[PDB]
Amino acid sequence: TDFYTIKDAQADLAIAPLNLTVLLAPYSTTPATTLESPTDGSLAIPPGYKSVGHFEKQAGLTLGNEFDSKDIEAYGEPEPIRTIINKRTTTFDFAMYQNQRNVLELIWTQDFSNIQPSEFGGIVLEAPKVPKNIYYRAILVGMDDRNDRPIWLYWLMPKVKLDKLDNQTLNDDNVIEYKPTLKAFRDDVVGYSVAQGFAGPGWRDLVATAGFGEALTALTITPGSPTVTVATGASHTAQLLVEGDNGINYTPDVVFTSSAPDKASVSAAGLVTGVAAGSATITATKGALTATATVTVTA
Amino acid sequence: TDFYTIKDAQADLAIAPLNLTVLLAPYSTTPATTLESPTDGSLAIPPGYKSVGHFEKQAGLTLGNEFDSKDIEAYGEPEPIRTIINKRTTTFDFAMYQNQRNVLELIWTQDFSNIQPSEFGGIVLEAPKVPKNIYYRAILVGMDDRNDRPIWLYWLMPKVKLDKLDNQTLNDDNVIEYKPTLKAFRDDVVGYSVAQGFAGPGWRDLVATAGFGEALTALTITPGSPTVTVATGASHTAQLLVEGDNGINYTPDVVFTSSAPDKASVSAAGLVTGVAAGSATITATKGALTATATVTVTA
Amino acid sequence: VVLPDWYEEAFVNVENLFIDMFTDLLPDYESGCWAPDDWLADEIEVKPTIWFFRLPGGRVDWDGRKDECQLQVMVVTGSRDDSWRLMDFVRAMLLPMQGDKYKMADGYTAQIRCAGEVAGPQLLTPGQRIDTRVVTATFKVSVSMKSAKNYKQKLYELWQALRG
Amino acid sequence: VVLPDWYEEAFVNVENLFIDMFTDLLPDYESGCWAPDDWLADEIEVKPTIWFFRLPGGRVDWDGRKDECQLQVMVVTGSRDDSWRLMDFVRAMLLPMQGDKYKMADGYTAQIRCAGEVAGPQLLTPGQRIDTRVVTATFKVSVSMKSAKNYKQKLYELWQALRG
Amino acid sequence: VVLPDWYEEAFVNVENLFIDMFTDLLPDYESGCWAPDDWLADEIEVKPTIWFFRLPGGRVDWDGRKDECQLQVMVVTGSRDDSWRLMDFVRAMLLPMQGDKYKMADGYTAQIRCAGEVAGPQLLTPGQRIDTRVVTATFKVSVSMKSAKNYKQKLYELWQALRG
Repeated sequence: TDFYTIKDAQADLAIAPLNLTVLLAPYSTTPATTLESPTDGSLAIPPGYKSVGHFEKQAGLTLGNEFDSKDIEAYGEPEPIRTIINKRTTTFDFAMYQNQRNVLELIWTQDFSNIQPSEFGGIVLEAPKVPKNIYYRAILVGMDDRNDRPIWLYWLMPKVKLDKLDNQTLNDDNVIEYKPTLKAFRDDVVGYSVAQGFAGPGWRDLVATAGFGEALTALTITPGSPTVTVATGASHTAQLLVEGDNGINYTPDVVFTSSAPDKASVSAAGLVTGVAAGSATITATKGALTATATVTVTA
Repeated sequence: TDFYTIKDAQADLAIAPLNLTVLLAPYSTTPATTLESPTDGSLAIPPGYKSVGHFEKQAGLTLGNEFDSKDIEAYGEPEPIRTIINKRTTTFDFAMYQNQRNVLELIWTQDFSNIQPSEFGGIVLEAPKVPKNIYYRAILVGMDDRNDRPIWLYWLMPKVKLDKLDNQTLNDDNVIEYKPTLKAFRDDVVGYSVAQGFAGPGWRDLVATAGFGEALTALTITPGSPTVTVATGASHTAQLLVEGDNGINYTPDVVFTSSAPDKASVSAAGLVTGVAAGSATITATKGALTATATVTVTA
Repeated sequence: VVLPDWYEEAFVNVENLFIDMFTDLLPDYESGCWAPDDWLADEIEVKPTIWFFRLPGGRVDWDGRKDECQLQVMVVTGSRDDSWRLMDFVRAMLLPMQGDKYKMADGYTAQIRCAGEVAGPQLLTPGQRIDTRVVTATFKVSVSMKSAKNYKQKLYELWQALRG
Repeated sequence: VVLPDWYEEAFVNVENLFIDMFTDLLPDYESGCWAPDDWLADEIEVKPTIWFFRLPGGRVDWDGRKDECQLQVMVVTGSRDDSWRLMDFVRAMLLPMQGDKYKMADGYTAQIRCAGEVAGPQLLTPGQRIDTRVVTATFKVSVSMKSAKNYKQKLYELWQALRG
Repeated sequence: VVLPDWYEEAFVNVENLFIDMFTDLLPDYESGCWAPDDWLADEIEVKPTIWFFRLPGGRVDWDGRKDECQLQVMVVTGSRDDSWRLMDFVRAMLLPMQGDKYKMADGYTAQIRCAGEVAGPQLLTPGQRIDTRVVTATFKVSVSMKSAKNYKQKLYELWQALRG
């Protein structure tokens, strides 16, 4: 039969991160549960997230999720029954090129806030007398682009600290390489340690294909018969919002066509201003689904 | 003498799997003892078997069957007498490209059913507070094609769980690689842990050559003297079924030739409708064996 | 055609597979493994043609029922954009081939295992042909064998009959 | 243009991306992948031109949605200093390219992953052209794929319709 | 000279560095990277000249602010002993170069990191030129970059202005 269908080798939603900008924040900064702003559809970050800089290009980041389990058997069983798992530590190591405030703070485990540059620029980076176990907020967001709607993926973690610093070579063939591995810890005020998040306008196109939620099969414009005043009044302009069967907005991607531009014209932004009093029909399609809406315009 | 005969180097039934589509099912799904539908001869799977996606092409799956034994000797014996074996764990690791529901569920050991995509597509993959040892149903079926009759082989296993997750590299030279190894466990309601199964119409050709059962040396059409009505009645059409000495049907492959098409004509499907009343002779051959059947047609 | 009857065939002739499947896909544009005189008659306007020429590279194992060859893809047409889009179509029809079947007019249906890539497209400079645009690329195509049974027996009895 | 409708495109044609982006950046200086007759008409004074010719090197994986090619950069002009500064500008615009987008007139916007370097500048000796100064460099440019969906289905139904 | 103002320069042009520093060291003996007609006018008696021609070899990393090239040293003069002593002087001035600064007439001062050696002296046979003695050697010279800031921004706003 059609074994390719049951294979389900889509080979289209396999996103590959490109810009692994590792955001660092102090412990005082409140961690954010999402990397997307629920007001427009773009990316927003709370204040305090400062990028580490540029990471290794030829090698890149090597994230490792070590698993440690245990077997229990005391009554003569050929196989381990109830195989429990104890440790699920996640470690990742990335190289560094630039020497800025956050990088030195992370590599020396200090708070270089009271330090001040001298009158001639002379500075000293002091190792602590007692090594403080300062915790940091780490954000590991990747990038993938599909036309004008990219794919945003990130490795959310609200607690991380130094685990081991590898030996660095500062010879005359490469720049100084700071590649310390960090083991992710578990936070208490939020209840999660490592989180995988997908965002971006492009992810909306393939969220149904990925199997999350339900498939997009129905759509309807929420304003049934909106009324807009011809004059520049309070209700002169109106905003449309089409809702699908998956409970996700489809405004920024689905375009709206006004069959009667004389009465009211709707652009891609979904604005409903109205040119002349009357009734108009608006059709919204993206690539396969057609939805019809009726807009009434009066003075 | 003829040492090639005693070598028995057939070199023809050595099948190589091509499409290693790993089917994943939840624990609630009832495992199936076979991957073939005993009604037509094609492949059928019970609902709940969802393909993981696409696996690594350059490396592929590396299944390992580790064996652990023990030796007993207490009376001064030069060799270990009664060498018992204790562990026969089977482990297999395969890489993954796509990021869909089943892959994320397997890699994070959670049940992302209560989760719902946000109004802007924002989602979070939450690691469990306590790592649940959720078990999965795994089907590892391969593919090999010989003319129009392919060869189906599968690695049936009704219990599997995560064993270890290897470190993944997400640098700018390849897509994210999820290659976790899974150790097969032993199921209780069915009594088997790992099963090897061969199916497909092509396997019928070489099942005798493989030594399973007995060699195909006899054949006979089960309907001796079938009677078909000329008019469109209840018994207007009849279905033939030739049975060999191995107790296996040979209908889809053996072709039937009607020596008297005026009375009754039999196609490759074995249909017996009858054109005119009388007696007809049908000969069934595949490549070496000839079987004769007599069909009586009357109004 | 005086080959012995006990031997039918050994391999699949994967280039014949490819030329036949491309001709069947788009009969309007001819494809083959030679240079027909009719095509060479007109050069300012040329019917787009796909050429497959066998190149060395890749081992073979009779035991594993696996064969591979570095078959190259060469496309010639009257426009660079047309050549590039035809090469893109060929690459889309060849690279994502993992266990795919296709039947020949001989009777057997071949099985393509994997079609790799060795060298990228080559925009060869116009030499003998000036107006025509040619792009050359090499593919690592692996195909299965039709019949892998050994012919030790018949050779042995022929030797015994001839000398003993 | 008689390609099947169910197939739209496979790859990006990264050299078209590069020539279009360079023409858009500085429209005064023309750039392309050929040798126009108008440019060859005058040789003592030549408009600086950037040429991109595809060269072999680099694998490709359909599963990973990654493509790479050893596209070379060749600049020709009437002064050695002008060629050197143009090559420096090209390297400044190409080497620091890590996840960068640019849109074509076709409609899709390409994504350049990483543009490496293989061979340094090549001040070729003046052969057929004497006054013009030419510098050749090779770049390892990796680009993403537009659509990576497989076309097994349509080929299978076409085969079934043709033979069965 | 119609290059955009927001871009100043990318690389150092290390061969210009070397020719300028050699001309400044000994102004009596001219050095360069070309073949002036005045020098070619007289061949029985030739002013000793040092020629630097860029050759392939060596990678480059923008993140590390490191650049390298296999720049070769070719010396031509009227005596074998003079050529040998000039090559020895060049090697004395080049091999022990570890973090050395030198300023150009443009305004910036370059930084030579390390000048390696690949191939030894090559006493080329007298071909077109008979009386002149020529010795060829190749050096692996690594130089730092002037400015390594990325130009993603301006390209992005130019793209946004052109299309959106």
